[PDB]
Amino acid sequence: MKFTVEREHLLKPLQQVSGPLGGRPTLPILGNLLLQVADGTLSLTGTDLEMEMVARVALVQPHEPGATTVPARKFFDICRGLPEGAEIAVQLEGERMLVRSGRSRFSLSTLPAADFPNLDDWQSEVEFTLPQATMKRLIEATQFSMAHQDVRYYLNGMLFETEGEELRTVATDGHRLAVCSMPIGQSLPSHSVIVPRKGVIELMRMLDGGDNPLRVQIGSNNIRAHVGDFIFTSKLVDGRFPDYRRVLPKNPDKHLEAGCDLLKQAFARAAILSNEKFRGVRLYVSENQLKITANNPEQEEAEEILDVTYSGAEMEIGFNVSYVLDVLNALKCENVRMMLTDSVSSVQIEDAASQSAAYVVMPMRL
Amino acid sequence: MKFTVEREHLLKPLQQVSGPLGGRPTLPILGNLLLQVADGTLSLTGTDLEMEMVARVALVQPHEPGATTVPARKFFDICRGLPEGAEIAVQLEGERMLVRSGRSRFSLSTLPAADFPNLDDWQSEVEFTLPQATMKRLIEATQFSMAHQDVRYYLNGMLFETEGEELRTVATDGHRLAVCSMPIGQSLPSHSVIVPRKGVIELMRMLDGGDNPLRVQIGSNNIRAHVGDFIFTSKLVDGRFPDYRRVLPKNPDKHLEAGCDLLKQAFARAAILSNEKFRGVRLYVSENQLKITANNPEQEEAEEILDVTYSGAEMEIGFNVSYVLDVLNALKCENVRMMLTDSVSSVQIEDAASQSAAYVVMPMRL
Ligand SMILES: CCOc1cc(C[C@H]2SC(=S)N(CC(=O)O)C2=O)c(Br)c(Br)c1O
Ligand SMILES: CCOc1cc(C[C@H]2SC(=S)N(CC(=O)O)C2=O)c(Br)c(Br)c1O
Repeated sequence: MKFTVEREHLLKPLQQVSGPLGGRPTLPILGNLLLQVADGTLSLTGTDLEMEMVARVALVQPHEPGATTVPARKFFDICRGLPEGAEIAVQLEGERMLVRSGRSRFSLSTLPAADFPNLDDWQSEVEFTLPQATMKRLIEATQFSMAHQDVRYYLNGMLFETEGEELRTVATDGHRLAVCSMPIGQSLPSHSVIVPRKGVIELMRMLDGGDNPLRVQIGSNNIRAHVGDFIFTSKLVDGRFPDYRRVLPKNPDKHLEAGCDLLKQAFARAAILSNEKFRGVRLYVSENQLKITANNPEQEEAEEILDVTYSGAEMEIGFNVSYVLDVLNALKCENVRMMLTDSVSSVQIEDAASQSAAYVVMPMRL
Repeated sequence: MKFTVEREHLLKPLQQVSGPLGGRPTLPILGNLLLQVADGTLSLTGTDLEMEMVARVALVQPHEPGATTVPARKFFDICRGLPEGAEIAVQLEGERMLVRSGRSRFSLSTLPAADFPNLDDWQSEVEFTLPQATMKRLIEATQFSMAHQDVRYYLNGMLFETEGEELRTVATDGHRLAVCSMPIGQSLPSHSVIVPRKGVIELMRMLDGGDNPLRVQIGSNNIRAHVGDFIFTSKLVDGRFPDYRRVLPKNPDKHLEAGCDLLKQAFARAAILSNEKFRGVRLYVSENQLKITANNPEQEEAEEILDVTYSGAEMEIGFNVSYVLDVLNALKCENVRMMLTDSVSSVQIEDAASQSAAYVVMPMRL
């Protein structure tokens, strides 16, 4: 195996394939990157067994086929450490991989490429393409609502659902939920899968914000995403997701509208004096006015009064303020709409000018 | 106690006095800020018993004398969280302090001002003024060489020494030393004190950069720095700090000069393959050439060859590469000079064009 490539041509690829790592590398080989030269292309692969990232780099300079694996972080750091514009010559010599550039020489240990975890092939059942910007919007709109390491393991990820020509994402931890739908101009079969939390993060990281479109393939137990010369594959969570449609409040009779910035700031200040652990705050809605209060075990209290658009009956309701702030932070719009029912029902929050995303938060009793 | 002031006038002061406070210290009182209204001035004080920060704010609007203490972080967050241009009205009420602005209202818990830790009075023995920029340079030039939780408590701090018309800082952890001297245009007595690590951090944090002069007063067991309307006071560390004069090599005969960036990047790349805990690298000096090598337990190897200016005898010597990189990272000059004597003695590193600072690093066995 032999190849020579410009440092700048390796940086992005190396950065993208090092992602699968980071976790607890009980197995040494998982700390390595698989390098394969074949048909005039260098392929770099990183994996943690649950997912893998593959990057292909065209070789415009002399090369020889072969494969091996080397310590990921060390190889990446060596390449990044070389000067801008450096030509990196790599050759496999026995049980070591040599990296030479200018008057800098490195000899790295290797592990057989034949021993590198090889994720089995699978068949895609659903496929579609969409702008990177659309995937970014879908994940960013709901990611914060995923559970971390909940016993309800199927919540430690994000639902990706296809229906008609829409692609939708849903995330929930059982107490608050986020859903975002976007039409992608392609007839799709009705299908739903859950992508693991780490997979969602990796998918988001692969979007450079360029024009390169994203091609997605979903199988029975895996999902693959193609962007430019990068291919990310992840196992899917083997479980079923909650009925989010039932979560969305039937027909709320109360409607409140207010500036997103003013509302966020009011809740943020009030939160300061809320219980550090349970974070409860109370809302008092009345004719065109909202009063937010909060108190803690130290008997400290905060009160915010804001002008809002509301003409329904007066009502009081409590909420975990962190859940509310998470939603307002996710909504980068001018005005927000809160749809209420009563003090013992959840609230649905949306951008007042768009129904593309909806947030539902359970109320807190007190 | 009562006062009304523009939010803008409270921002910097609150930030400065909240610094000496950490994540809710052992004693509850230390988590509070002391507020005092007297003679048309609002004074804010924060302390951790070891050091104290006092900020004064002129009160132009109507006020009433008095004192109390309130949760530091909460009061700061409330003020910072209010909108730009907000006016903040504060008044003491029973066991609570009320903060009002617009239609935002807060009631904070209090602790008697009479219980707030009060640093004992002391007498200044050494006094001088100097530009903030000079103090910043003195600290930044040596801070990285201070010890970290060493049992030789005196090494965990920074020596501040006055001699002639110069102020000098010295820092060492017993393995490497850093010394920097700067002229301040004033005749001073020969004196030296040790400022605690935390005190050094706090001192640096109070320096913004403005032409606002820094006034320093040093006592037998205290140091005070006054900048604008901010006064910082800290206890000193009682111990015998080592003499840098006896550490600096005497007429070292082997001088090597090289570009700082090139030398730094060479050591940085070699370091990747050095022992992870011991970090040893070997230097081979010869006519206008430097070779740096590194190897680790798994026999991985790095070699860097650089052109340098050197006409001394050939020699090999080892060093902890982290110590070398720390020095090269602290210097922001174009060229560096390394001065050596033999294989079992320390190296002195300095800006080839300035003797304002000097660094000494102990050698490392093969
Ligand atoms: C009045 C009910 O209100 C809410 C209910 C849920 C989710 C629950 S209900 C339910 S049945 N299952 C199991 C399922 O669907 O498999 C759930 O997980 C959420 Br998240 C929110 Br936010 C609600 O406001
Ligand atoms: C001939 C002496 O040479 C050096 C001495 C030091 C100072 C250290 S060693 C040591 S014992 N103590 C006292 C202590 O035990 O705290 C120190 O402070 C340094 Br850093 C360097 Br680099 C030297 O080359």
